[PDB]
Amino acid sequence: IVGGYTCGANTVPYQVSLNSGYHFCGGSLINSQWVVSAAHCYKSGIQVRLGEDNINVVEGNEQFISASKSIVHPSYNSNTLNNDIMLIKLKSAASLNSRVASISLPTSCASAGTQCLISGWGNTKSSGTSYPDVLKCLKAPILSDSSCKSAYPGQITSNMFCAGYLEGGKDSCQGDSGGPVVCSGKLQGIVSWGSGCAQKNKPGVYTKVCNYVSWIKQTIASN
Ligand SMILES: *C(=O)[C@H](CCCNC(=N)N)[C@H](NC(=O)N1CCN(C(=O)NC(C)(C)C)CC1)C(=O)O
Ligand SMILES: [Ca+2]
Repeated sequence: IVGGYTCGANTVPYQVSLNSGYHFCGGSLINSQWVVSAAHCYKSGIQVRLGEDNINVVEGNEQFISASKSIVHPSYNSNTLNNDIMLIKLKSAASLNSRVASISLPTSCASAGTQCLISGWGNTKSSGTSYPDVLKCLKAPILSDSSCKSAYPGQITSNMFCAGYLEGGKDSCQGDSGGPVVCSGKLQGIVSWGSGCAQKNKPGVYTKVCNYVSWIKQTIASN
């Protein structure tokens, strides 16, 4: 997260870190045994880490649970990043409390202008590299689809939305992928892609979760 702030330990209870020997992507806990992340974050041998603040120090509220299965969206295209969403099932159900909680799926799609909270353990610099050990947060508005399309000609599908600032300076970045974009307590997006990070006129592009509620619900009901 570039140009954000330190969240505060366990203040984003649904934020999870996907670990395969190291943190490689974020995710959002949607119920005691399912996590939603980005399809581009797919890899075998995932251990889901919940209750995390400093990902490099065991501080006492963590729950490390291996994934039993991952389900990449059936129409995911890795070249265009269309349908960049994936479900991960935990081997055992997480113990839910104030610090570890699920985030609700949306009942409606959020509109341009809606303020959201984006979080993650990704790079904090737009040029160069610096990884924070504690969770970073960023309050950012969803941008209009026209400004989104104008920013990325021929690349924005109906399953994507831009969020951020055209001025640059504030955005998600490498290491934040798969993480949450929450608006009014509902998971509206997944950190997907962008050109570099926090660059002028290159806002973050997010998977439009509201388009996938039926798929998520049906997939969970049968797996
Ligand atoms: C996500 O972290 C990156 C995009 C963030 C959004 N950018 C922005 N708003 N301007 C994404 N990098 C990324 O997710 N990858 C793939 C998964 N990781 C990994 O360890 N790779 C394996 C092959 C799975 C081992 C981290 C790097 C990006 O740069 O597009
Ligand atoms: Ca920790």
